[PDB]
Amino acid sequence: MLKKKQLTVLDLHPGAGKTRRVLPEIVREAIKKRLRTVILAPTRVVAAEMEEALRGLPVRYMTTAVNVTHSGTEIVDLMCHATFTSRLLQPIRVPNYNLNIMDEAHFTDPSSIAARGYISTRVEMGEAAAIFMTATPPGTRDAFPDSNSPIMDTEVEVPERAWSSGFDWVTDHSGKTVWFVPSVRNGNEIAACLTKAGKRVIQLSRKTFETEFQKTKNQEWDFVITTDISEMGANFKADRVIDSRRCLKPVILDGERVILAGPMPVTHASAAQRRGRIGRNPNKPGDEYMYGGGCAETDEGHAHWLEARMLLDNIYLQDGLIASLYRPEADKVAAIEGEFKLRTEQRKTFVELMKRGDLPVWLAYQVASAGITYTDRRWCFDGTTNNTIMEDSVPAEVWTKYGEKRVLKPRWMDARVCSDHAALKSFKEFAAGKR
Ligand SMILES: CN1CCN(C(=O)Nc2ccc(F)cc2)CC1
Repeated sequence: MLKKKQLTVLDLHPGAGKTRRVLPEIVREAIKKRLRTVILAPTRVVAAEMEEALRGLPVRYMTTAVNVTHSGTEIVDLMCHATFTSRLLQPIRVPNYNLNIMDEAHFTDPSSIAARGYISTRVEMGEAAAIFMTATPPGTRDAFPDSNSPIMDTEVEVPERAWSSGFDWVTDHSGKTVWFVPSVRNGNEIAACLTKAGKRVIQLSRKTFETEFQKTKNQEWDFVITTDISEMGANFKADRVIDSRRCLKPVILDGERVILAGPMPVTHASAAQRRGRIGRNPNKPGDEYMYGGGCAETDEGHAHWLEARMLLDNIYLQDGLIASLYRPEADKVAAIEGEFKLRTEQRKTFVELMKRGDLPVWLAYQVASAGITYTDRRWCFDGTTNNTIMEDSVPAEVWTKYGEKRVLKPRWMDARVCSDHAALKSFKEFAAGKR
C-alpha cells in the first residue's frame, strides 16, 4: 500500500471500520517507515472523530476543530480536503507528501475532486503513494452494499412538501430518523410540517453543519433533516433513513450562467452512502431504509467537475504541466486541460474571491478572468434585467459601498448565490463591499 507509484482504493462496506480501525494501522506503519503523510478529512466533524481514533499517535492537526498542543516533531499532518486544495492554490509551500490518505474519498465538492486529481497525478508520475478510503468509489453502480447488520429496504413514495394525509408511516414511527432532502428550502418545509406534528427536528446543511451536528449528541431528537452533506461520514444513532433519492445539480448553460437543475435522481454512490447511515450496529438488526426514487448518473455534466478543472489549472505541479482529474471521474466534464489557467494577478483575484469572497468557483473565475479586481463590485449591479435577483417576489436591493440603493443584478448569474435565505444574505453583504 505505502510503496511509491501505488494508489489503493480501500472500499470496505460502510461501517466496516475504515476510519477507526484501518486508518490508525496505516498511520503507525507510515510513521515506522518515516513517510511524510497527509490525512484528508471531508469535514471538521470528521477531523475531530479522527483525533479520537488516532489519540497517542504523533499527528499535527492543521484545523481549529481540534485543540491540541503540537510538539513540532510530527511527520503526519491532518487537514480537511478543502484546506489541502486551498494551500495548493495559495503561495504557501505544501510539503510533497510521500503518502496521501483521503478519507470519505467519494466527496464530490469541487475542492475534493481537485485534491483527488492532484494526488492521483503525483502517484501516476511515480512520486508518491495514495490511499482513497470509501465504500463507494467513482462509477459504482451498487446502491445496496453490505452493512454490519441487515437493513429492511422499501421503495415507497416519500413526501417532498407538507402533507396532511397519506403518509402515516412517516410519523407513526417511535425511533430516530435521518431524512435526506434535495435542498435546504425543501428541508425547511418538511421540518415545519414535522414540528407542527409534535416532532423534534434538527436541520443540517453545508453552512450550518459543525454547529448543528453537535445538537444530535447534546439533545434528544426525532428527526434529522439533511442535505447530501451527511453522506460524508456523519454518524447518527438512528434506526431509519428516509431518502427522497433526489438532489439539485448545478449546470452551466451556454457557458454564461449556472442554474440549479432538478431536483433529480441521486447517483448510486450517494444512495449507498445515505442508506449507509443505518445498519451500522451488529446488535440492532432491522434498521429501515425507505427510498422514494431511482438512481441515475447525474454527476455527468455536473458543474463541480468543470469547477475542479478550474482549480487544477491554477495549481503548480511542475513547469507548465497540469494535473489531470482522477481517471474514473475524468469523463464527467468536457474540458480542455489548461483552458482555465490564469496569469499571476488574475489567479490571485480568483483565489481571494473564493477564500474571502466565499463565491462559487465558476463565478469567482468569471470575475477574475474578466480582469476585475477583488474589491471592485460594479459587476454585481450591471447585468441584464433577466439577471435580477429576487427577494420574496420583488428585486433584491442593497446599499452599494458608495451609499446608493441599487437592485442586485449581477453581470454573471450563478444560482448558488441565492439558493436559500443565508446564501442571498451573504451575497448582498459581498455586493455591498462588506468583505
Ligand atoms: C459557498 N462556498 C463555501 C465553501 N467554499 C469553498 O470551500 N471553496 C473553496 C474552493 C477551493 C478550495 F481549494 C478550497 C475551498 C466557498 C464557497
